Amino acid sequence: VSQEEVKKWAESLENLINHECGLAAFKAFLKSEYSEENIDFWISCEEYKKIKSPSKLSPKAKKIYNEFISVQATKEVNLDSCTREETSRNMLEPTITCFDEAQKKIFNLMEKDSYRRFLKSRFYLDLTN
Repeated sequence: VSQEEVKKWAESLENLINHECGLAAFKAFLKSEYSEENIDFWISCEEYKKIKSPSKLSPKAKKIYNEFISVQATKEVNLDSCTREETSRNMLEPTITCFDEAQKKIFNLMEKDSYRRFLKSRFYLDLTN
């Protein structure tokens, strides 16, 4: 990783997740905190963010909601107690902003802890000696 990209990681979460090595390092970092379900959820959210037809969001929303947001889901995603209800409420009116609120929490979740850890992580320090 060039010194130019690591500095960007300190300027915005998107740079860290938008870099080929940041993704690999970020995905590996999630494994350290076992938060890899978040990137899988992010990938599902991206597909959700690309579908602009509210008639197609319902089908996948229930599958994603039932899989990642079901309280009995084996790999529940770490989110606040109110965000999960919001996705369930989107069932009545599925919109493109239904998973945006959850995606925002994933960004804030890793940005609040992963970023601070990334700057102090051994991989980052190795890249930033």
